[PDB]
Amino acid sequence: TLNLKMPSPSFGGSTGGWLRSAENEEKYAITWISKNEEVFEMPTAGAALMRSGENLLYFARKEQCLSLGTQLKTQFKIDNYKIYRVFPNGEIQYLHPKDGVFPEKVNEGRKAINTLTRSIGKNPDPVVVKFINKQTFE
Amino acid sequence: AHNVKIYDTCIGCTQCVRACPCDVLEMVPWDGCKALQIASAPRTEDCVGCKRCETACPTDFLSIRVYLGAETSRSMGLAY
Amino acid sequence: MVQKGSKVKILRKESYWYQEIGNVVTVEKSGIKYPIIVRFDKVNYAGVNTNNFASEEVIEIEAP
Amino acid sequence: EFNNLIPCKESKIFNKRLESTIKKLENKLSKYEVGSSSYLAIKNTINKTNNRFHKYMESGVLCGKDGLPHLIADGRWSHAGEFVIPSLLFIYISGWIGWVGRGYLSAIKNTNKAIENEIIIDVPLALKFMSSGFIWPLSALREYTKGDLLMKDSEVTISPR
Amino acid sequence: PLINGYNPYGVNNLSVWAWMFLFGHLVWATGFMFLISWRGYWQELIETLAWAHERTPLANLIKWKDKPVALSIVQARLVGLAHFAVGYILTYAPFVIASTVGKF
Amino acid sequence: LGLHTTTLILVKGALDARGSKLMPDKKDFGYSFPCDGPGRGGTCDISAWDAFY
Amino acid sequence: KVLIDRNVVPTNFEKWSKPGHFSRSLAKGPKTTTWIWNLHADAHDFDSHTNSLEEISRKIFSAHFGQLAVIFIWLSGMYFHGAKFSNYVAWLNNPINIKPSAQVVWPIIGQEILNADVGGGFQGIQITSGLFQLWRASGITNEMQLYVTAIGGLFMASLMLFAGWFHYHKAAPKLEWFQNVESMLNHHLAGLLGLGSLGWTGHLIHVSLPINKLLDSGIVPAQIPLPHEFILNRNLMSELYPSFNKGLLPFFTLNWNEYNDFLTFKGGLNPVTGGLWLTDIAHHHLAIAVIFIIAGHMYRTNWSIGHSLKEILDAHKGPFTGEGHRGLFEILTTSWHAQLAINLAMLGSLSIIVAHHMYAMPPYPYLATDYPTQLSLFTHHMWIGGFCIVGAGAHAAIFMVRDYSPAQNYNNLLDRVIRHRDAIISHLNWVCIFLGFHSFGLYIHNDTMRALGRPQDMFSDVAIQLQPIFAQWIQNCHSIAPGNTAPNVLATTSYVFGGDIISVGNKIAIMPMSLGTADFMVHHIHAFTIHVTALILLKGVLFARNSRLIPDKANLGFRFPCDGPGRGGTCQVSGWDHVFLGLFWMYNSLSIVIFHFSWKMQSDVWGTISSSGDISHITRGNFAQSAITINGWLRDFLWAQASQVIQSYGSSSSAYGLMFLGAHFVWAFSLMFLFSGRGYWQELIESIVWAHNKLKVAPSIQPRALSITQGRAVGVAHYLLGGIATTWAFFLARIIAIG
Amino acid sequence: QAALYTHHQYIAGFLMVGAFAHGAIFFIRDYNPEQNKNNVLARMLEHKEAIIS
Ligand code: CLA
Ligand code: CLA
Ligand code: CLA
Ligand code: CLA
Ligand code: CLA
Ligand SMILES: CCCCCCCCCCCCO[C@@H]1O[C@H](CO)[C@@H](O[C@H]2O[C@H](CO)[C@@H](O)[C@H](O)[C@H]2O)[C@H](O)[C@H]1O
Ligand SMILES: COC1=C(OC)C(=O)C(C/C=C(\C)CC/C=C(\C)CC/C=C(\C)CCC=C(C)C)=C(C)C1=O
Repeated sequence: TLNLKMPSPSFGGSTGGWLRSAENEEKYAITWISKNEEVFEMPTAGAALMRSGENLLYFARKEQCLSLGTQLKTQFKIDNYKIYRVFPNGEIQYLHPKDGVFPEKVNEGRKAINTLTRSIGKNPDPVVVKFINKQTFE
Repeated sequence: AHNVKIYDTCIGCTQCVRACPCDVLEMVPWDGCKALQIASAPRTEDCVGCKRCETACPTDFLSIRVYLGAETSRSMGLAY
Repeated sequence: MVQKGSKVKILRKESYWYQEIGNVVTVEKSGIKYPIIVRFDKVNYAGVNTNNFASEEVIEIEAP
Repeated sequence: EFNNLIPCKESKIFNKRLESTIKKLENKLSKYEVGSSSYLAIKNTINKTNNRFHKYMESGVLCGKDGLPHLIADGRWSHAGEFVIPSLLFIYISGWIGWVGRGYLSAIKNTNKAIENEIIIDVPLALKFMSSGFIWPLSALREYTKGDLLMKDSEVTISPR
Repeated sequence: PLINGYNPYGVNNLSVWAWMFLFGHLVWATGFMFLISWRGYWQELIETLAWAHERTPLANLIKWKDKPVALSIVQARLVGLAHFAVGYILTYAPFVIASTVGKF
Repeated sequence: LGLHTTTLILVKGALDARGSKLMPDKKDFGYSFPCDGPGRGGTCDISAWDAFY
Repeated sequence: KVLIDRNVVPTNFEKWSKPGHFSRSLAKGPKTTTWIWNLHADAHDFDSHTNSLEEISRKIFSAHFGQLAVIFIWLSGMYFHGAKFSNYVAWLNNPINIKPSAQVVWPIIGQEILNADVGGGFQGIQITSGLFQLWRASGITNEMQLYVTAIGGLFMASLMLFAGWFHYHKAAPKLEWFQNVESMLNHHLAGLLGLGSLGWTGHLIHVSLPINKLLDSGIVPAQIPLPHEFILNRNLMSELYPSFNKGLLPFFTLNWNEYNDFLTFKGGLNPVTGGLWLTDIAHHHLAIAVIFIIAGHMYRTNWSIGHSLKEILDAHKGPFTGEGHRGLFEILTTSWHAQLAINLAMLGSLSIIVAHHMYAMPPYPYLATDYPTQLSLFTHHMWIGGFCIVGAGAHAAIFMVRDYSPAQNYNNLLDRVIRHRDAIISHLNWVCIFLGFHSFGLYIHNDTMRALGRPQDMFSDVAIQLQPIFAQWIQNCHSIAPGNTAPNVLATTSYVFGGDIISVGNKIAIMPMSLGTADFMVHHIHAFTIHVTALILLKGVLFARNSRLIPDKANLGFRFPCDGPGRGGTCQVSGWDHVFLGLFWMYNSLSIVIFHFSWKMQSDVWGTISSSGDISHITRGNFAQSAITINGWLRDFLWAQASQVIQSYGSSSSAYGLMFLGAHFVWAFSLMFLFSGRGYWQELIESIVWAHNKLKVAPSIQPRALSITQGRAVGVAHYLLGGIATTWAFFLARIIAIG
Repeated sequence: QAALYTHHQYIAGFLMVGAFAHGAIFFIRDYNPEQNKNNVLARMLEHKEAIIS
């Protein structure tokens, strides 16, 4: 579960943050644990102060969360971050890391989606799928 | 959503997964290559179509391919 | 037999090096779908000079 | 034929061009003192102009109704100097440049410095090839008949079709 | 003759061609905007405009149904080419007409 | 010059419409598409539609 | 403290045959033609070569000596051409009726036609650099003095080249030396600017003043004493300026009013030469020298006295601006890009100020009625200014990508600017649309109304008036200021504001410039074009590191083509791409400025006066009624004034005809690069490579199409060269014929 | 006379570009290599580099 009452980094605010679409379509949350108070760069621009302990931020896009995640990992060696999608109705999907392990590391249990049992040069010609719903890359 | 496909020339280097800024891709077990893993695209609803994955792929021709398709708010990269 | 040090001609049409000659660097065990690693003098458009091929996709020119 | 043209020595328009050109230069000449550097410069232009017009008059180049030399490039030998002979000269020189350049390229490919010798020329090697260009037509012809000029179509890379 | 279709002293029947001639130049040059500047510049600019609209009192009563985005990469090429081609024809047509009318 | 060059661009367009060394699988992307991204050196204006343009 | 490391870098030619030695990426050598371009593009990007700030600083300092050497060679060349290949002396004797020339062409393939009839028995290219007027004001009266200055220039060049070598290879300063910003400022204010101005005052008083006074009285140059005669024989000076009888006693006793004969506050212009009074120029430089020498005692160096720059900055914070200027001192002592950004912005802005000030207060004798020189100097200095301003944007963006850190900028002014970048850019966007509509829109209204036969509905002086009343009011203040708010000044700073018509020969030097509707309209065009150029560059800087579209843009760097066709398409998001686009708008903006200048001066200022006093302007006052429509600019400016350049074949101005066409060609060629993309070109190259492979003549360095970014760079560089050189040829051909 | 010449030559120009545009579209959408093997159309593609160069 997320925990909506988790505290946030210290930040004076900006105009780069989320707009109406975050309220009535979807927004994203990233949480992490830091050992110490530390300044980091907001993906919406500006310096913010990481609390020691738990940290919660909301963003409009998944890419903003992951961008921050990459910064946490690279600059601060924090790899305990979690990303969630938050709907207006209150529902919460956990997104990343999906199964506990980062996607770049092989993990048993995962199943191949969107793989093909051929090389790219063995796709059929467009004319063959003319007047049917198939694609050449299906 | 954009279509992302992984072809059987993949050598399981992981570079596409590392390149992806939207967490569309992941490595799954496989027998077909020495690395014993293949790239997978389980979350193409989050794919923005930036093609950083293809830039990263070392094989000739590519083992990962992005076919740009039906646009959504997600795919267009809108924060409004 | 293709083996380390063989000169091979490439028969994969989508290859940058289609119809060109490369040097076999290693041949992988068995079960690997593309076990023949070949190195080339020319870099492709991505800047790489090595690729993995199947036996069907290459033909030997010189012996070693 | 060429009834619309006339020899430039028979052309009244071509002669008037000389007169008017010189008349302008002599007006320019009158603004300067005899013996001055400016005066001598204008005199040299007058002499050079006269030489040019007289040279064309004595050549048998044809003139249009504009009173300007028009060149015939259909192959007839009475106008060979206007295009055919320049053409042979160009082909001989350009073929030389191409042939010696092709020879150098091939020589360095048979070394470990195939790339280095493209940006930092092996000047002795280059001069050897450059010196050998004078019989490029025969060289090229023999290379063609030997089957050394061209690669086979199956040995050159192509894209999908 | 063309560029004197209108001037400070008055107008003649080439006035319309004079105006069209300038219209052609304007349309042609507007084409260069789409051909030279490419999409990403504009998408970032439109984001700031979406921001301003939502944060302006009174105005932010009114809401778009379609999210504003910059034209596509291919769309820009096509719109640029359209302006270039229309401008080409609307420049040359008045010139070819007014040049001849003006002379004869 | 104009006839030959216009023809060059259009013929190169048609004969490379299905694929090239830079994009061997171009027929899978269709007549008109923006590009194939900045990888492999960059691929702006690679489609057969771009040849028309 | 002087801190140096000795014998750092050996001097040999080993690395000269190792191209790209300076970069890890390039040192391995080419596999592809892309490498050849990268070598040149990366040669002076020193911070991409190494992470060491000390190493970067040393290369820069040494490169600067290299630049100074090049400038001395160029300067030396100008003096030498003056001495050897010019009509300077003839012009000195008769400056109203001789055109300056200091370039002569060799007689090959008929090009000697370019040696124009400039007078003084001389034939050569007419120059527009203003060198002759400069040299006259300096008191140079013969070719020997030019020769010796040329030689001194070659000596200085060699000395700069030695210092560059020495301070890189032999005695390279440590980083701590470069970061002595307090000491640098003290020396550049008091030493470079202060003593420079004092030294020049010395020249002015002892050399320029007497020689020019004798020239203007009508003494023949050859009959004037040499400069040292005035120094050794004080009586020669005291004849011209009696206060020299009193010597230096007035100076030390503060009876400075005794020197009011050679230190003046006249204003206006010398009536003989049409230039500023040299006695005013002398006093200007003395005053400036004093202020600068005082200014250079502000900062603390090796003693207790003076300010810390850091302390000043840290104190300036208020309730709207968080931590204020905290952290800026660290930025400006660790980032060369941050320094370059400021210094380019100011140097460029200054060049533009020089353009305006020099036309309206012409400082040299016989400058004002040398119309080719006036037009050339204004135009040249405007362009230099524009390019520098765009550079400021480039280096501000490079700083944001490479040198900015959040930890250094927590709640300071820089942090707070980027935290409301959407508010800034949205408002600037709006002001640009507003200005565009209410400036350019007025011209379109006017074109439409005049085409429709409704002149009474136009915005014009004789219909709906838009008077620039504020500018008109300022003109009036400046015209009445002498003897009022400036009681001890005798005449206006400039006759451009009002007052007399000054004429030299029968040519107008300067006269009042009336401002009406046409002036109101074109001023709002300038406001518009400058705001748009600012928009593009500011946006580049504020969004260099990230945006809503690309959250990790900084990781992609300053110069990258895009982030792929996704998110709708992301071409030209980088900071570099904003500079690219900003160059076109700077070009657009400055083109209209120089066109405004050219037309306004010809219509309303330059021309002839009769003895009766009847002014005849070059284009006869057509600006007011013609410059209020686009058709008027097309017809009465471009079409009408292009007659000179377009009819130049077969004359000494034929070079300008050729350059005009050549420049149109280069401009059009640029469009091949700007409108196309490399995917097309790389495919074409594949077929051509096939033919070379077939004939066994393919290179081992594989041909590639230019990078996406290089395509853009090549495009804008040809667009600017072609565009600017077209105007150059247009302007020179015209002004040399009629002026 | 001037209007009519210019009108028809411009129309012709557009038609020629369209002809080639539709030729490219044909190669992507409608061309079947299998069913054209070694005919005059397939042999154009076989020497496309010779044509283009
Ligand atoms: C030895 C060098 C050499 C040779 C034999 C050729 C030969 C050819 N070129 Mg290639 N070419 C070259 C260099 C060379 N090229 C270079 C350096 C470039 C880059 C500008 C090109 C770019 C080029 C293009 C774009 C095209 C050709 C084409 C061709 C073919 C037709 C003729 C032509 O159009 O030339 C035109 C080439 C030029 C005008 C480029 C200038 C050639 C330079 C001056 C030669 C350089 C010489 C070299 C420095 C000498 C060093 C030797 C020394 C060290 C001993 C012909 C096979 C055409 C083709 O494919 O037809 C089927 C074609 O479209 N070439
Ligand atoms: C003539 C050529 C042309 C024109 C008209 C434009 C117009 C514009 N450019 Mg563009 N630009 C151009 C060439 C041109 N550009 C080129 C070649 C480049 C490549 C370098 C660019 C690159 C570029 C950049 C990077 C930017 C601009 C921006 C702008 C906008 C500035 C704001 C403004 O003035 O709004 C007012 C609009 C005008 C003055 C246009 C004409 C208005 C007409 C005369 C009045 C209205 C007529 C009426 C309502 C018509 C109704 C008819 C209908 C009902 C049938 C403006 C829309 C900037 C921007 O967006 O600013 C916010 C911006 O950042 N341009
Ligand atoms: C006199 C002999 C000399 C020699 C043998 C060296 C040798 C060296 N220098 Mg040194 N240096 C010298 C003089 C010399 N330098 C001078 C006079 C200066 C002051 C500018 C320097 C300042 C300097 C710097 C700042 C650096 C070096 C470096 C080096 C090393 C690399 C040089 C290289 O590969 O680029 C060869 C480059 C060239 C031959 C091009 C130079 C172009 C000159 C400077 C300007 C040309 C004028 C103008 C732009 C021409 C325009 C033409 C027009 C068409 C536009 C090498 C050990 C570099 C290094 O990495 O050392 C560790 C380095 O960073 N040098
Ligand atoms: C009085 C002291 C003094 C003077 C006159 C200068 C002058 C200069 N410095 Mg500064 N500098 C100084 C002290 C001084 N510096 C100190 C103490 C530091 C350490 C804190 C620096 C650190 C520094 C750096 C890091 C750099 C400079 C640079 C410059 C040049 C800027 C470009 C320019 O304006 O060209 C104007 C050109 C001239 C005035 C012609 C050349 C002048 C020569 C060098 C002699 C001037 C002094 C001499 C004693 C006067 C002779 C008088 C005569 C009657 C005998 C300029 C030559 C830049 C540069 O270009 O370096 C090469 C640069 O990068 N300086
Ligand atoms: C004091 C002034 C100054 C200084 C010291 C610098 C220094 C630098 N600039 Mg900055 N910049 C400046 C002014 C300056 N710039 C101005 C005025 C502009 C606006 C145009 C810029 C815009 C700019 C951009 C967009 C970029 C830089 C970059 C750089 C860095 C690398 C430059 C390089 O390696 O190119 C080597 C030099 C060349 C390849 C020369 C190209 C010559 C061009 C095409 C013009 C030549 C035309 C000529 C005058 C006329 C015709 C010539 C004839 C032969 C036909 C270097 C730190 C680059 C960087 O990445 O920094 C991190 C970068 O991308 N600058
Ligand atoms: C004086 C001017 C004469 C009039 C103009 C006519 C000029 C004609 C000259 C072209 C010469 C043909 O050149 C020759 O072409 C044929 C067919 O493409 C190629 O011939 C070969 O191509 C491939 C192998 O490479 C195979 O299909 C087959 O073995 C053969 O057809 C040769 O590699 C080439 O040398
Ligand atoms: C999107 O815009 C474009 C591209 O991609 C971004 C391109 O790539 C090209 C094609 C241009 C290229 C490849 C550059 C041309 C360079 C030259 C002439 C080759 C240099 C060769 C030499 C130095 C050797 C010659 C030797 C001597 C003469 C001594 C064009 C036109 C373009 O519009």
